[PDB]
Amino acid sequence: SSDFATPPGLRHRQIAVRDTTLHVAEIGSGGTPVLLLHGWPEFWATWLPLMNRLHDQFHLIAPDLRGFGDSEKSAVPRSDVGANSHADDMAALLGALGLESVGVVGHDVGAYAAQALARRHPQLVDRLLFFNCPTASVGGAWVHHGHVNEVWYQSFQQLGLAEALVGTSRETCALYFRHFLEHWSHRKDAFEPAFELWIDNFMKPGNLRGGFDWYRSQNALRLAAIDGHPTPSVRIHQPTRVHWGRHDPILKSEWSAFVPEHFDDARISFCESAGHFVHVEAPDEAADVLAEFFG
Amino acid sequence: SDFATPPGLRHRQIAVRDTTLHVAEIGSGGTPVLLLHGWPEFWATWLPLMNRLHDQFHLIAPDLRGFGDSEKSAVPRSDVGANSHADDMAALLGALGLESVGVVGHDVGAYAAQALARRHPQLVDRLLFFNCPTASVGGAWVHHGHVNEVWYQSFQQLGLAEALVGTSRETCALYFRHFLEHWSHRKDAFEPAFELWIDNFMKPGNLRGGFDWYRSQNALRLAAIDGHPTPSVRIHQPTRVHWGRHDPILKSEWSAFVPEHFDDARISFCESAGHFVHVEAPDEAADVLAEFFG
Repeated sequence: SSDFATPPGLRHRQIAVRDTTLHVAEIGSGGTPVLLLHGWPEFWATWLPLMNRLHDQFHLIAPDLRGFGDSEKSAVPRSDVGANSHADDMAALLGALGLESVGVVGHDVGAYAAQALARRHPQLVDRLLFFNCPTASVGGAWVHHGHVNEVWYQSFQQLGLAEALVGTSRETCALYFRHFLEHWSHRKDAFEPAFELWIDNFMKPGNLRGGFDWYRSQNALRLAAIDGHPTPSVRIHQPTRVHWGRHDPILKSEWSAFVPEHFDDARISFCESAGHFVHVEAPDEAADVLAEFFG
Repeated sequence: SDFATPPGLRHRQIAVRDTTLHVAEIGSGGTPVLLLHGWPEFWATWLPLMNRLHDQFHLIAPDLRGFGDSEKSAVPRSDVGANSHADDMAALLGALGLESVGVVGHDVGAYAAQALARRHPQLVDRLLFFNCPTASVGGAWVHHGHVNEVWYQSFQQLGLAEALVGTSRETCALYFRHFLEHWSHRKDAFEPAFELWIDNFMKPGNLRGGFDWYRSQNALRLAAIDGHPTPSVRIHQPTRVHWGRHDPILKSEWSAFVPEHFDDARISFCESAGHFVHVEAPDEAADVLAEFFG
């Protein structure tokens, strides 16, 4: 069956959390749960390929981050929904579900959120799996060695022009999101079975603005890091696995070299066949790395 | 308006190298001055200065290859850079029978004028720039917050840019209004020509043709950003630089890099202009041009 099929027994809740409402998908039961954190341009359904493979082995919890999927959006553009906000939202969600500790899977935005959860609410996090693991140490590597050509969207998406132009029609929305799903993948047809599900998601009122809010919230921090003034922080102590997509064109696999600087106990490996979306492009291998690390 | 048709304005399609250029001309004798537009422009960006200078100079205002009413290629290209524009202008000066000319440029036109001054120095008597980007800008393209200004240079290289901006007249208007307002200090300076500007960028090929510049210049830009530009010989011709003080994309502080690249440069600033000195402050721009070339 499809990597994007939905097994019976998937459950959806709207959970009141902090001063917002989050959509949370859950499947499975028994054992320490695994909290899966999506990126941009994604939502909880990014986890369907791994949920199809693992739901009989783990209780999987896949929220829409604030401002994504079917979670609540703010009426107006915001600059205060950064990694610490998402972390605090995840700590409150675990508290709403009666859970004292979980495994945490992160990539992209979800990797920033997972790092901030591990520092700010260390007791809630048993261990960490990252499918890419950007750190404060990246710095000038965001804009040097050709990388300036990959980062244009981070600035563009802070403009009024971005919501106006990308939001013109379903067709403009499809052109924009197809570019990221194709160019950021090594396996370019990886998202084809759920492509129209992604476009339906980014046509939902607020989902352009809510995702672009991440880029507004990170802008000051990214600019400081680019100019060699990174945000100081303590190493993450929890056992960590990094399984980086070797062909990731936006979060370069070479940035794995910065992981030991920020983690006491990180094991680093590469998915040789994936770009940015290891959990969609190489789900069998991704499921095996998850099952092994969380065993 | 500053965009009225000046007396003496003539239009030709001229065969140069492997292409055909639209060339607007005023006069045939006295001091010739070649005007080189930028992105997102075409020959008509020169109408304000032509309306002030039509009795004083032989003005030559081409559409560069892939702009305005000049020929476009059918598919996206990356070989239409500064050197290609310079060699086209060298061949256009031969077709008009002009042994040597003053040259005016900004933005794309500035890079093309530099490349013409270097590659065919016998054809260039003197140079006026309304902004004068050099390989020395280097890391200043992306440091100190400047990365937020240059997103368009990378976006415009993707097939996505042509498909999205080209969706409709409304998407085209929205995109080009962003640049004309955000890059300007005098925010209304293009309003009289706005409908004609959108007509231009709705012409088949004019999105792709202008976007080819960004594909063609990317390798040089990436080398400059990492502090490894190709060294070049200094430009020996007398040079005038009149840079818009408020230019948010080509920072006026980058005037600091001019003396490294030019033997003889007179550098001043237009206090009331952003990126488009020749449109936002045309009385002042025409006075600087007339004094330098007169």
